[PDB]
Amino acid sequence: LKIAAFNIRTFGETKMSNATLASYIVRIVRRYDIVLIQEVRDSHLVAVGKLLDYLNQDDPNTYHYVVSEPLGRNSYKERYLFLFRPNKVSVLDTYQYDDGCESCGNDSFSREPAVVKFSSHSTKVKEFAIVALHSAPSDAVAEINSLYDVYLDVQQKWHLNDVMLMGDFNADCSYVTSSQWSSIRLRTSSTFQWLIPDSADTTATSTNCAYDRIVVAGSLLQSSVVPGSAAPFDFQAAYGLSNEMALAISDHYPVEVTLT
Amino acid sequence: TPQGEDMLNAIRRGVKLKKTTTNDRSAPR
Amino acid sequence: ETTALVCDNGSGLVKAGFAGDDAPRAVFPSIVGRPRHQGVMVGMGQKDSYVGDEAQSKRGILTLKYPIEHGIITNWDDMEKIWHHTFYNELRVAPEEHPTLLTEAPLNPKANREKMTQIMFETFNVPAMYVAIQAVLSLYASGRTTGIVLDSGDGVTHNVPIYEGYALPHAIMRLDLAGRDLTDYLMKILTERGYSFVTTAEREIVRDIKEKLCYVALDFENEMATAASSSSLEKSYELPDGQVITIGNERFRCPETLFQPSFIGMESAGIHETTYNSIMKCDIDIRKDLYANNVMSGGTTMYPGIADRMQKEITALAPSTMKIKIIAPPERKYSVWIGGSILASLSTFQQMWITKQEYDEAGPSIVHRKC
Ligand SMILES: *[C@@H]1O[C@H](CO)[C@@H](O[C@@H]2O[C@H](CO)[C@@H](O[C@@H]3O[C@H](CO)[C@@H](O)[C@H](O)[C@@H]3O)[C@H](O)[C@H]2NC(C)=O)[C@H](O)[C@H]1NC(C)=O
Ligand SMILES: Nc1ncnc2c1ncn2[C@@H]1O[C@H](COP(=O)(O)OP(=O)(O)OP(=O)(O)O)[C@@H](O)[C@H]1O
Ligand SMILES: [Ca+2]
Ligand SMILES: [Ca+2]
Ligand SMILES: [Mg+2]
Repeated sequence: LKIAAFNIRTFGETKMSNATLASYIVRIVRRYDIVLIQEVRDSHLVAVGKLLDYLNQDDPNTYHYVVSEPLGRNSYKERYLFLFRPNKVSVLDTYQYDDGCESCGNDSFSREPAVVKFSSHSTKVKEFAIVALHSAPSDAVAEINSLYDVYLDVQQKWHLNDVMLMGDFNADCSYVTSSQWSSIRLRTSSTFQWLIPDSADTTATSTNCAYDRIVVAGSLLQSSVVPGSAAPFDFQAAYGLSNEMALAISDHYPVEVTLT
Repeated sequence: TPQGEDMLNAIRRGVKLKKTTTNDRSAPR
Repeated sequence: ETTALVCDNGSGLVKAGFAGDDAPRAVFPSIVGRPRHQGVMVGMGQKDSYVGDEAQSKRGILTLKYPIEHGIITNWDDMEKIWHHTFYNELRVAPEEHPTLLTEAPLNPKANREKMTQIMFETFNVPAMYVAIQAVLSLYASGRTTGIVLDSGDGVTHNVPIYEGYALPHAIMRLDLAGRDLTDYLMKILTERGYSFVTTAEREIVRDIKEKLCYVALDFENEMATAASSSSLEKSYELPDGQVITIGNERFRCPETLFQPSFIGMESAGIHETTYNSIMKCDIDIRKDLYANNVMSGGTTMYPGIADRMQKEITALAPSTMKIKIIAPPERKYSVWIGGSILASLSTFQQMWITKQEYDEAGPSIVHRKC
């Protein structure tokens, strides 16, 4: 059971119209039984809709989806998109982090994280959740720190300890320095294992940065993890691309993990 | 016309409707 | 307390409200959407269907159906959906609790008028209902009971003459052309100049160009010349990505299509001609009233300076010394609704409704008589 999180730069109608670019996205998506796609800039769900058309044009139920309304504090907006294989996992319940009120989501999160109760009969973990974040770069320290409150909430609502937390956290280089790791309860706490290391390069550009992350809490979900299966997916090499091509797919690599 | 001429006069002479706001959703996103 | 309902349903937009307001409570696109793929929005469970305004906003993961064509209802099971949503979600009322006035296309096949009735009384169990012809109500909205109306909405344009409050069937004119078309051409011609209008959000941007930049030329030639010489009746409009662009003669070529269907290759007379054709097809005696009583209604009748062109058009086709008068009330976007609300609120009209018993003991036909 492979799980992945993938920031797809300005993913929208323009990207999906382009067929080269669409074959590759599909080639990457088909790798996974659960993939979170971020930076969905699709005002009427036409890009989303186009992709599912490709994934389900043969067997109708290859994938099912979870999607958010567009989120952002101000006018620039994007959505979280979850595709999963229904035949290996199902969704028990989903919700959006509301910080404990109607309009509190944006009191600490520019893009209010989406939470998903997946049911997996193939792995050691039977039920577990995934929390999705694409932080505000200028506020990564606080936002990531705030994922800790989100974990407490997931325990409170679902009485679940087994939680994968992931997304483009902007968790490196300019945006989170070494000294700042101590300001993030998610990292200093013993409850969480950080599966993608700090020395990892999750960017398709010539920067070396550990921005995209995968974090796990709870014995059953921790035990399920295949050691050395957490890692970035370098599609440029994988597919033998030129930089320009890789670049025009996204400026991030998916982060993946395998569960048993 | 079933009770018509009378009704015809009510329309010409006029009627004053009152204010309700409206969420007209014909703006093109 | 126990208030009547007013629901004007068009090709593109539904206009719903209470009898007595000025003032539709709800204006939303007339579309039903169904999920193309299996899945949910966050916090939410599976959806069978999206109606009205969530239909358009989630278009891309749906297959849409537009139940009203050219003004007439053609899919009955989607239209129930559209009314249900209108009743319970949009107004938040119980149908059995409210008399409901519905509106109707000009030259509505009798058969349709009957379905509407059976569904309202049967699916919705309404206590009282009535059907009124759209043009006839927008004419009332102006405060007359005799006159000529030009309906131009989203999919259809009508010329309907009225005497005594009677629509005069035999003389109606129907141009299979309206806004949706007008938008289309304006897309085609902007894509000609070297512009990209591919995305749903882009194909919706063009629609606001129409509503903000477009006027009708009183004289088309002068106007073509004015734009080619002085080169400064161009305006501008800020696209979503910071990018603004300049708009020129395209502004008034678009609306002109109405007078010249030939721009999209239609062997139909323009609107000035079809309005004339309408009048000199009525009883000779009442035509005087008709010239001095042209009332304008519909979305596509909102172009700054359309009335003026109509004013200075028919003069040419009218007898040399005729009194041409053209009324286009500012609220004419919803002139039809406004008139329905008027009709259904006036304590004198209270009798003209259809009762529950009356539908049961008579049939679905009671409506050809009392309406
Ligand atoms: C879909 O997206 C792809 C990837 O961005 C676009 O392909 C790229 O853009 C153009 C296509 O004409 C290429 O530029 C060319 O460069 C070569 C240099 O060897 C030159 O010989 C050509 O005359 C032209 O200037 C570019 O190489 C190409 N591939 C990349 C950057 O990987 C494609 O245009 C997009 N459009 C579609 C098909 O919708
Ligand atoms: N300011 C404006 N300028 C030009 N056109 C406009 C303006 N406002 C609305 N419209 C047009 O009016 C049309 C909608 O009109 P309306 O809602 O009356 O049609 P409808 O009643 O839904 O359908 P129909 O009347 O054709 O059955 C749209 O095509 C829209 O572009
Ligand atoms: Ca890199
Ligand atoms: Ca209409
Ligand atoms: Mg590093």
